Amino acid sequence: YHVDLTNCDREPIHIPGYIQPHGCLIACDNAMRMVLRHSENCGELLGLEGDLNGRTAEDVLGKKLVHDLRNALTVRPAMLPAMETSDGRSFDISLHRYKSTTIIEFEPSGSDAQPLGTARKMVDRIREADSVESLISRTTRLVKATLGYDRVMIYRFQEDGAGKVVSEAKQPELESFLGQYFPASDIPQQARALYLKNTLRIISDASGTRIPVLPAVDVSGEPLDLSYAHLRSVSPIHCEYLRNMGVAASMSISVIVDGALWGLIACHHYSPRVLSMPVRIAAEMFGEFFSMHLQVLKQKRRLDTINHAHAALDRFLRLAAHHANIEELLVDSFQDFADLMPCDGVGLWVGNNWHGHGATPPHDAIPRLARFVASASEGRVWATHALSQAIPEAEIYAGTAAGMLAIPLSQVKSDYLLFFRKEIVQNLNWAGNPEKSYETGPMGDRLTPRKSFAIWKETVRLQAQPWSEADREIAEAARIALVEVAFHHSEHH
Amino acid sequence: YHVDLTNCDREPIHIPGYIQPHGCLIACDNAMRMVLRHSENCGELLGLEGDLNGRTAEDVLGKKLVHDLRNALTVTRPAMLPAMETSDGRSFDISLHRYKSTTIIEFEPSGAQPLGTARKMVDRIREADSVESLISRTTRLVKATLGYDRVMIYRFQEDGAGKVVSEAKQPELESFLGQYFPASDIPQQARALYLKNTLRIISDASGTRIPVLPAVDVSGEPLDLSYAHLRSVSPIHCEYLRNMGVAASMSISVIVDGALWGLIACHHYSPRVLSMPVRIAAEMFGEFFSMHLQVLKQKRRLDTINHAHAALDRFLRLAAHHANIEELLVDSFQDFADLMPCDGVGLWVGNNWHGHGATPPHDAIPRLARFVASASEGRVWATHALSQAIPEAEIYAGTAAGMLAIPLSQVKSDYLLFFRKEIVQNLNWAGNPEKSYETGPMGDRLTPRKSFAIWKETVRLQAQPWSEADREIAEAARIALVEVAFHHSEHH
Ligand SMILES: *C/C=C1/C(=C/C2=NC(=C\c3[nH]c(/C=C4/NC(=O)C(C=C)=C4C)c(C)c3CCC(=O)O)/C(CCC(=O)O)=C2C)NC(=O)[C@H]1C
Ligand SMILES: *C/C=C1/C(=C/C2=NC(=C\c3[nH]c(/C=C4/NC(=O)C(C=C)=C4C)c(C)c3CCC(=O)O)/C(CCC(=O)O)=C2C)NC(=O)[C@H]1C
Repeated sequence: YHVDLTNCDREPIHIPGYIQPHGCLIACDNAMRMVLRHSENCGELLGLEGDLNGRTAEDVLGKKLVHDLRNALTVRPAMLPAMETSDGRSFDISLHRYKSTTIIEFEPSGSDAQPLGTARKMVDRIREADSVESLISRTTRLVKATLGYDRVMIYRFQEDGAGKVVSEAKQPELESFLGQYFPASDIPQQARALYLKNTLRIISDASGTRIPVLPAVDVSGEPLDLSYAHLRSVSPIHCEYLRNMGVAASMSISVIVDGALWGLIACHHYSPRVLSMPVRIAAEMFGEFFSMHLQVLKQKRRLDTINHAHAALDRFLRLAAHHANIEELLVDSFQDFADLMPCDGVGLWVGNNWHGHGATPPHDAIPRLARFVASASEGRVWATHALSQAIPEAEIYAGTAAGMLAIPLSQVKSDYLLFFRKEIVQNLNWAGNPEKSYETGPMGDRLTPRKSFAIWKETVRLQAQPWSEADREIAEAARIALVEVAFHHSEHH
Repeated sequence: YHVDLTNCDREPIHIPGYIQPHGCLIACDNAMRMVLRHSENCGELLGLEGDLNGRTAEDVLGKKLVHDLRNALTVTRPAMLPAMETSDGRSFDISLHRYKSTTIIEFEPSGAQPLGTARKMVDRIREADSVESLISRTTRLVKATLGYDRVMIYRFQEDGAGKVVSEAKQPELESFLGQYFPASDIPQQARALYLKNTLRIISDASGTRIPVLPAVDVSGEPLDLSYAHLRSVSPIHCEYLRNMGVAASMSISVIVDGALWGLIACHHYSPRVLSMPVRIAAEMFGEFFSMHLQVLKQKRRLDTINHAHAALDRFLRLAAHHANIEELLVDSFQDFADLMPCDGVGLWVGNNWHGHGATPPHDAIPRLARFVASASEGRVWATHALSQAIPEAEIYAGTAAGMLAIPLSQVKSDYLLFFRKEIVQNLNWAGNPEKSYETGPMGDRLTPRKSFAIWKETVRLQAQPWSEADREIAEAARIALVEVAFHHSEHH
């Protein structure tokens, strides 16, 4: 098997048959009696002799260590820093069970503070963040300062799966990717699945030598599943991508919001680098708190936007009761509805007359739009972020208005309060350098940030920022309020 | 102050001037240089001699201990320090805080780790996927783990009264499950302290109170013991516990929206106090309980609101195919009882009554409708005390004590009405009415029997209050019905 751009979307990266050289790996049977597999560098690091497969775990590791590892197993992978081996030495061991196999991963110990102490220091620096913007800004600076990586970013996954760089702390000499996007294909489903499963993903050396697991394919033809093994080797594609950037190493912290991958906190370094296990425990704890605090802020934000909308629509209902002419009130008031949700324009289409405000289509194109919604909707809110896919003629004005949300004012007449958004590329706040070129490998320019961003621009060409579930809930509240205004008007007139 | 039944609602329980005998207390100045106050038992427990006041902290505690405590004081809640050294080779569990201008140090003799015990308890409640399940697990779990004779959970009602919503007890004890106590049984100052402190400890309800020397200092100021866990108990509550047979207790406060949702109350029928490490764990457990309770409450609310929308959305689609909207409502009104908790429901349209479940008789509906027309401003009107608004409603208060009214029109006085029974009719009380209690000098007021009777009087002729969630559902329904009438006007 030879990974390339044709088949890399289905690469079995969970069973590479190699590990990274910053530790060694031993795979035992389910009960941890027999050594079934081992990495080739086990002899170097653990100071072991000849061939490990066939020997008992007690023989290889000692009675005392096996006893202790069986205890941690009984009580995600179990993280055991500063374990004492048979010789006069200390090792950071991680331990888990998946499929039938028990995988044991080893790292030379160092001198580290307690994980809980380090995590607690970090968490205390983001508790007082009272908005999502504040939290997202703090975290990249704080993580860079605590972990000591050259760049730290936060990606937020969009509705189509693309990633958006929403925060960045970098070395001053590096180029920026803040406000940049990458398309969904840059992270394949299998990689996303492992980001969802594992909190941390470590890469020590993008140009490092892959240490083989022996055997790669066992007596029965089965490969070793390394899904939860933190020493699992990296795809040649992503390694080439990192090399083209000049990145030698990385660590990701996954952000889990609704049991789903909201994004990543991505730490990159421009020379080989790995954190010790105790600092990785703390990073995992910090990631957990970051995700919870983000979720609280995100709800508070949502609740405040919905309540704002209700308060505005409530005020509008009371004003409207004192008006004999409802069409006139809307002609004067419609632009105030733009305040209810993010939009670049709003307009009123009543009795074949157009009144616009902000970035809208020209008045010639509105009849076509209103006619489409009349056929497409069943008398409730219709919305899209890709007008050209629905109405080919809309491509002409896509720069000014690529998306549309229509609120019906009547089930009899073809009247609408319309909301609009610009082409998403028009609202780019990219802080990067367009003259930054990139080195390439055998795969070519595909594996560079320049070409990734350009591919993303193509994926969203003639499209706007999608209408969120929150926006649609506000739209429904607005429709409902206007039905109420019309009915109370009918009652008294 | 000599507290009694006349004035116990305003008792300054934050400044009793005494502590409980299971530890000793030392009060220092703001910078922890000088000893200003000390409890009378400090000599016994700490092995010190003479009047401790006027001596330096360095003198009384030694140079090392003072240095270590000053470091802890830099680390907003009492610092808990288990297994601390005094240089006799004596271990003490020390709690430490600053409040007002006073540093308070509290000592207990020492005797597993907190994170391990809390961890085991939390794992036993993580998988609860309903408020009912969490509440039921927790009393059994806490009882088994902390070894108390009874564990209860109270949920505070909107009027301040507490309801016993869960219970784990010794089999020979009486049950208080499904019982209520009135707001007056926990005064505002006690509530404020329950909100401020996660744990409240009572080692001995018949134990002798150790005075704090001095109770009133040269300046005339008392010692504020609001965050001191050794703070002594009111004589009123001690008498209350003695009447029950309870000798000791530990409360864990449940905080939901920065507000006292309830307590996890542990009672014991002989003296009892948990060591500091176990109390740390209980505090950690209480924190998780509160968070997990909050997550389940939101899920429960979200599901009820979405259910209501799905029903109302279905009703809108069906109504589009009906030429007669009055007829549709006459056939469908009883289905609206599924939207929110209620004991009855009825339609009042064109001076015609159609009822279902526990409602007032048709005779009384004109009076009720007329009152809502005058009281409301065209939106949802609701009460849980009909007698207070309409005296004549006392006649049918047994059947219908609370009402929620949804206006169907601003021209006509038409309504969809929702009813609830007298709250005493829906009691599910598992206790024994034949269980009597002994009394002290204050009398039978300080007994569970009289408390429950007092609560019954406070809610007489009233129903379960209409919650903010019930009101949101009502507003969704009103709005839905307006849209039905409007779309009906459009095509007819
Ligand atoms: C056909 C397969 C491709 C592919 C596979 C993998 N990508 C993995 C990681 C990865 N890739 C990116 C993409 C980026 N796009 C950018 O524009 C950009 C910077 C400007 C980056 C860094 C990201 C963000 C990630 C993960 C997060 C991170 O490290 O920052 C990956 C997993 C690697 C692993 O095993 O750890 C695989 C496999 N990437 C492709 O582009 C295509 C062709
Ligand atoms: C005029 C003042 C009164 C008063 C004061 C205090 N009550 C405190 C605690 C307390 N009291 C109760 C009431 C109960 N009513 C019951 O029916 C009942 C059993 C079925 C009980 C236990 C409760 C629930 C509590 C909470 C503590 C616990 O559950 O153990 C209190 C604070 C004591 C302290 O310092 O810790 C004060 C002060 N209680 C009265 O009844 C009146 C008259």
